[PDB]
Amino acid sequence: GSHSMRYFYTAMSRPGRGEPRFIAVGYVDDTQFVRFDSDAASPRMAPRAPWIEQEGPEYWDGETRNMKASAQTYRENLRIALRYYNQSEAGSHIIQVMYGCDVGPDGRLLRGHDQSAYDGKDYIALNEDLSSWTAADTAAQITQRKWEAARVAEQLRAYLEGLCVEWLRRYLENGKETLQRADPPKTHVTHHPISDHEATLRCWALGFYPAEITLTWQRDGEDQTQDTELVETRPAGDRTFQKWAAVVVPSGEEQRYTCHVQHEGLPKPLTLRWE
Amino acid sequence: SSTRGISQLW
Amino acid sequence: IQRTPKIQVYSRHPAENGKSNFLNCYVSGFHPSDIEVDLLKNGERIEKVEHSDLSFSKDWSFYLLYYTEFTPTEKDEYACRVNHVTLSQPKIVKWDRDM
Repeated sequence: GSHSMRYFYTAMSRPGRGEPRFIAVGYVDDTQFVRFDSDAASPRMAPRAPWIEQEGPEYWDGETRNMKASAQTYRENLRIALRYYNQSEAGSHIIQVMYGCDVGPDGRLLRGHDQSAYDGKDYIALNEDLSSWTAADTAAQITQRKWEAARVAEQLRAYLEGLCVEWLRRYLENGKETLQRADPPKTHVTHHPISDHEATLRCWALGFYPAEITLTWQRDGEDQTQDTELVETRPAGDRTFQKWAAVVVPSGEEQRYTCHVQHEGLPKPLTLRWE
Repeated sequence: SSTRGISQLW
Repeated sequence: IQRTPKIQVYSRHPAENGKSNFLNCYVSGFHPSDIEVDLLKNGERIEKVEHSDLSFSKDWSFYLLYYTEFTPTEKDEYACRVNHVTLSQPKIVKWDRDM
């Protein structure tokens, strides 16, 4: 299938409680493979997946150096952001950044990302062209004019087209046993009455990888979109994910309901009923 | 290098 | 300005009394990132709980997985206790084994 590499940075100021915390995680698809935390005893870019551990001293030294540099830069950005928004120095604020690349089945760059936020709101985003910027407000427009003057987009694109794609491809090869393996959902339907008149049918998907999945209920073959309770996909802790979808049905009409499961691990979609 | 050895002031 | 946590409490594998498992509390969709999560065993705070590294979703909201080894019995009840700046009192979600 296709694949993505993403890094996620989180910087949070905490006045009176020392300098901003900087935490960084790296993912390939839905598999975390590195982390960095400035609040750790000995902050270093550290492995969180078996296939990354083979990388040598120079690797970890490099990545760590990047994380420390970025840490300092985003501490200054927090200061900068206070001035742009006319905010006081007593409040706690957060800068978030996500970036990375998507490749196709053949390892070709499908598209690149570089998005930043301030206090949970969009701040500035590299456009899909990797040459221009979308700024969310007049403060971000200030950053934009700085980044235009400095050919920042130019640098990003050279990364997203070069090192990002190359390293992702290397990771996909080093971790092929897992990163290139989809585990299909294990599926079943449960039934619990609410009253004389109504019963809950709940369609389960367990143990699947990657997280992307579609669970839908049809009644008489018609999607029950506005009528289905759909819980957030949740990690199991063993690499896999879980989800369910529930519908409230009239007692005696359970066989008019079917559950439909779409997932990459499944050759074709599955249809389930209550047994 | 896998992260970007880039990082920019706002 | 702020977003309150969604809370799910559940087991890694389907639960079988007497057979060992992992108990999970998955908190998501919250902002800012500071959060307090306890896993509870008959109302008591479990000591050896770990958690995933802080990450966030496309909408910038944060998510964390808190987990611990446990063995379900027919009598012992479990819960997740969550506090956040958005919440006046800690919010408690019971694990429901039937699910």
